[PDB]
Amino acid sequence: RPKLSTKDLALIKADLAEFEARELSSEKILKDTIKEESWSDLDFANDNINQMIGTMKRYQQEILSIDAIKRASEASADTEAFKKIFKEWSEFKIERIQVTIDLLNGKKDSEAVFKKTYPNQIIFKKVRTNKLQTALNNLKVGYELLD
Repeated sequence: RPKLSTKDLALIKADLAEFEARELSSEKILKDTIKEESWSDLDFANDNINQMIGTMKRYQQEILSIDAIKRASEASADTEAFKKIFKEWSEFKIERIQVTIDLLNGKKDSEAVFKKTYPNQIIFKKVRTNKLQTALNNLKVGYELLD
């Protein structure tokens, strides 16, 4: 009978926090690079952003690969629904950083894909994050999303 153990809840909560912190660092590097600060040329941006994408992807996969996350469809309603929404939330947040660094390298393929895949980016952001909060809440993980 697959259930989210206490350890699993702890790992989720720890991982979310680290994942949002990486989101926050990408943001600073991205702003400094758009603004063209002297320390922040495009090699600097690419080296650091690439690191943060991979770190972000690890947290995402650590979470996605908790046994009751993998077998979410045979677990409580609240658990399944957490899986689905954190997958869409985490994906968008990562791809959005990928696109922005792409753009700063004058690549446009991923923005085109991005707009096609997220037709309504603001409603999509507001919405996936609102339902992530509520799914967390329901799973009794006292984590307040930075947004």
